[PDB]
Amino acid sequence: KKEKIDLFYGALLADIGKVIQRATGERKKHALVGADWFDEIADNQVISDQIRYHMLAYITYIADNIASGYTNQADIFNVFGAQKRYFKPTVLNLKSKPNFASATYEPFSKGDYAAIATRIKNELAEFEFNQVQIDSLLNLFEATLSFVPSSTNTKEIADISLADHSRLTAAFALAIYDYLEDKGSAFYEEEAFLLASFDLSGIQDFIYNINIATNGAAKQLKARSLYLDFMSEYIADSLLDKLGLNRANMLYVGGGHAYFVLANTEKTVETLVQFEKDFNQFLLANFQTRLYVAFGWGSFAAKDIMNSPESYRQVYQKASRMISKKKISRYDYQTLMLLNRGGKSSERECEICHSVENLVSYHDQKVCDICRGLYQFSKEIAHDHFIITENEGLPIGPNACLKGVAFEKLSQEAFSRVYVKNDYKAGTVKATHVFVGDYQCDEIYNYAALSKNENGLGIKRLAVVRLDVDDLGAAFMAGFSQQGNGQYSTLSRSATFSRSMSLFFKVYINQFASDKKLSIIYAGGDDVFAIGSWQDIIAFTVELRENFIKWTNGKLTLSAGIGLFADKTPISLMAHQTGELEEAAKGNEKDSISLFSSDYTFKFDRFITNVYDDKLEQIRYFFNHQDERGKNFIYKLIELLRNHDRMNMARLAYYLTRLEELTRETDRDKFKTFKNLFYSWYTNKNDKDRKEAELALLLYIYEIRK
Amino acid sequence: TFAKIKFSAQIRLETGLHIGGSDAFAAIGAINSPVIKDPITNLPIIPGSSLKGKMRTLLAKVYNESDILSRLFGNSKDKRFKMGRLIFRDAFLSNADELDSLGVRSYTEVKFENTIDRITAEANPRQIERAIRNSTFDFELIYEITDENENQVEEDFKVIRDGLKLLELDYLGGSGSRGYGKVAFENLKATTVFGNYDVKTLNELLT
Amino acid sequence: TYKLYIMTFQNAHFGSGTLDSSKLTFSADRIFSALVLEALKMGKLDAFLAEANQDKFTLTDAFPFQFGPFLPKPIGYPQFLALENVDDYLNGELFENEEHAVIDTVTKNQPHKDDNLYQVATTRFSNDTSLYVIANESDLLNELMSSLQYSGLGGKRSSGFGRFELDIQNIPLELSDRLTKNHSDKVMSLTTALPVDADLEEAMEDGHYLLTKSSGFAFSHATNENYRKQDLYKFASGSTFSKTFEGQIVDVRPLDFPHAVLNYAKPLFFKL
Repeated sequence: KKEKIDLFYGALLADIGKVIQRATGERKKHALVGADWFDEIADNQVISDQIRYHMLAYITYIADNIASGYTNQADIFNVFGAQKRYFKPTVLNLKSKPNFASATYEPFSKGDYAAIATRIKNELAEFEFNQVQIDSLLNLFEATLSFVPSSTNTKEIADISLADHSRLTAAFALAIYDYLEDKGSAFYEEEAFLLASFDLSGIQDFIYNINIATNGAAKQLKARSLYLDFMSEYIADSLLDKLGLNRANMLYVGGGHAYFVLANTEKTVETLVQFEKDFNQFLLANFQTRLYVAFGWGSFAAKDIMNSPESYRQVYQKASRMISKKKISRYDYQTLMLLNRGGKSSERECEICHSVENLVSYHDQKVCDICRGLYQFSKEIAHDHFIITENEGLPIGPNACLKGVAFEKLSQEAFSRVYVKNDYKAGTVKATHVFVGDYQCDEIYNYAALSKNENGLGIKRLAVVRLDVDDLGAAFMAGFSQQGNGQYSTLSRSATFSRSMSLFFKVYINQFASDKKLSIIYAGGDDVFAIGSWQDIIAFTVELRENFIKWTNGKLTLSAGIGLFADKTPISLMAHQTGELEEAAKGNEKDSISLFSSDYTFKFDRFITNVYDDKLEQIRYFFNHQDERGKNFIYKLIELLRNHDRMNMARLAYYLTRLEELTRETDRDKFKTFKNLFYSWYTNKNDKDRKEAELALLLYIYEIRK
Repeated sequence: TFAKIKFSAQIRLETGLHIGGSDAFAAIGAINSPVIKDPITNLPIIPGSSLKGKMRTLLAKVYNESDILSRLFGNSKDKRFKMGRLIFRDAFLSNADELDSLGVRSYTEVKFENTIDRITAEANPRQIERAIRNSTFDFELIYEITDENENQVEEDFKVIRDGLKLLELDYLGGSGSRGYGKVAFENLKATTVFGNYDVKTLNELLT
Repeated sequence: TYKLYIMTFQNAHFGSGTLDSSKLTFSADRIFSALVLEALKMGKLDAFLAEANQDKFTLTDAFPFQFGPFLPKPIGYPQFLALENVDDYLNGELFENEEHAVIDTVTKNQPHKDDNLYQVATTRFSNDTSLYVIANESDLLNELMSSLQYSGLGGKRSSGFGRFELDIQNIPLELSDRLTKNHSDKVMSLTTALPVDADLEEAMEDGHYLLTKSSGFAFSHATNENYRKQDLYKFASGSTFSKTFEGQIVDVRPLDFPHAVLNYAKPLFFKL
């Protein structure tokens, strides 16, 4: 395995002299630059000797040729429906401002690369090349050598980062090493690689099995979604470390899904089937078919992926059809006879899981094993490090558990799982990064009382967002094959896409709420669920969507549903009447921010530019520079906007003209411009301005309520 | 023998029913607290749980300290009396055409209410939706004769009618301590369905 | 096998494992346990079980009935299908599910109590949709289901749910020709069945099913205590197979119990 880890480091730290050449402007080959700088930086013979000759070194040569398949790194979003940007080469900081790649950032930077090269010279010189030290050498390698271009000399669209390029060279190098250890440039036609995957069926059903009479409801939703996140990440890491591999043999772990780049070897198939059966017997022992993990793998070759429009969809369909067959054909005849033949004489039940294994109560009536473990984990969620201990409580694996330790020692562990601290800020020996969207402000019984501005103006409500991207899985299928001759849908670019959608909605959604008095319960791109105070919820959705269209170049825009709810109405009733609104928001052309009710479903374009900053700002400018017309006038304007036949246009004409002659004649002209505005957008024939005025006056009355 | 004798009434409204709702959204100038309705018909409903619990709290003041409430409305414990022999049903607003022939626009009305503070004397208006007056709903109630019932059939009919003379004196519905209930049971008869029983003396008793 | 019934509900709760969630069909051991609880009273269940243990007794879960009988989606070989559409679905273009029932959910109450808010979902059927068990025409079953007319099916049933009107009809052809129970080719269980054990090993290999877990209490008159059933995993109403199997009536009594808890899972099949 010492040859294998030397192969790993000489594949991943290969082409690190591209940064060392971009910094300080050298002339010779980046392989020689990286290997000389590496021999000056640390002590490793074989790793330096295969950073030298990669253009064990032959495995790195073939892997670099596979994972290949002056300007900055451009984007990911030059490849969708056409509308071209570039990134300023920076460091991913998980508590900082996001790097929105503006279109004018094409520049020979050369000053950021000094900081990058000195940081790699700093935190990699005094460094041990063991097997456990690969994780930081991925994780720190994401902090620095992301946002830098992979290969900029060619006139190919350099959407691929140097981090993702180098981790895929590591991936194909380990996979080639396993396949050539099975056997002992015609390698491209040989089917060596094996795009594995799984699917955890039951994620959106395991989270939302809560009742209207749950004792603590939203802590359960946060703890359950984080628990299934750590379960899919432990399935990924447990397959990769049960097998002779590691992480970076992996593309993402976002939903229940995770795409690996394992090898054929005639032994990954049998350990895949064995790990599937072992983990599903675990899920039978602790969940009783509430959720099920199905592994599917499509074998492919090196020349198959480089062709690329017609073949990557073919191997993705091959790996997904086996998942579909295993999702239909569930079990294998021994487990099911063990399931049916029971002699249980149960009398009590878990009030949440409806399961009967071992039931010691945590509250008034009764609770399960796993639900008491989630009652523990919902308090341990506020810590920073999540250790994988054997038999410590709240299990995520067969010989494993999981608990939120408060950065301590004298505890057994296997993996540490940092989540909101950076890619390297407080890393231990066995710490890997998790992306978690768990901003937390004051507790949820205070979001309905902190709606007031401490000036007594604000309605005591409590709003809930359920926003999501319009079509994620359609973009995974054919988001990148829209331009060209169906090209550009490679492994690397879909991996960079799903990282940047798992980096956006989980890291940067905290910095879109680093204020704002709301508690993002779970956020993953497939869905976001954010409960908070309504003035700050609406600003949260507006800020998130405007930053998300500053991201993505205006493609893939999202669709929100905001529901207002009173004091202490239960979160089971609250998360369902808001799912109705965000499926009514998906009930038009592309997207909508469906506000308060099942109507009021405005498109985001004829919202923020048109309601939240145009009409409400003119309503606010009228009723705050003026004294005699009050809430009675706004109430009758809302009533006339809500009824609205043609006769109400006549009654509104009479009403506004009749009140115009009832002002002070120093306030007549300000009222007259407001009269002309309201009568213009009451009778505007677009049909949209009436609805926008009605919601804008709703918002102004919700502001000024005492 | 076995029987299932059903009761029948047009249950008439003498004031307006407010029942129910799941509190969707206030909608600044619209109905706070709308009445419960049928999702297909969009007509007011008197749901069967609302009749069942209401006339078993009316009989828990007459027939209390009990066996006779327990065998007529079930009990979660008490192995004999689970689904105790009374099978309610929702009520379905029969005379809709009559309400469009007497002439009315909607089948529900909006009652305007308020609440005047004892100190400030500041109002606080409400818009409660009521199911309008002189509407009839279809009430049917299955009572279930078995052999253990055939011990004690007739004293379960001096309760049911006694449980229908009390909905005519209590309100059956939402905020009915101030109007809002006042239901009546016109054309109250009984008949036998699936089994075979004699409801001659019962139908003379239902007067 | 020979006579499709018709249940026209207009209000029904059908369980799904909670009270907060209801389902528009009801998974044949519910109607069979309804018949057993209807033949326990008017005491007749000895006749109904000596009938029911026979191979003449077939029974089948509900599928919608909108001017004609529906069948499930057969799982595999590219949500419900009318019988006219099943051959076109085995070619398969688009048969997007129309509305049969709207599943409402209403918050209820127990006034002046301390934890008193429960929420009942309800399948409200769309003024023509019925549910149609397929069973063997027999007079004992007609006396049983003509009183399940007035006892109800499924959910709360004493708060006004699940109560129907029975409208017994002959089976329309091309649906009577494909009810087989002993076939040897590509077949579909339109019940929720549970095979005999060696027959179950025969069943698992190329059977495209769901599992769906029938469970979750015993209704009795002999405990004064509610005991959980034996939590029977079964197959689905979709559930294509090859080489038609033979099911059970799985006694799921909560162990050391006075009587049996039967849980009808034996299949009537559909050829394709």
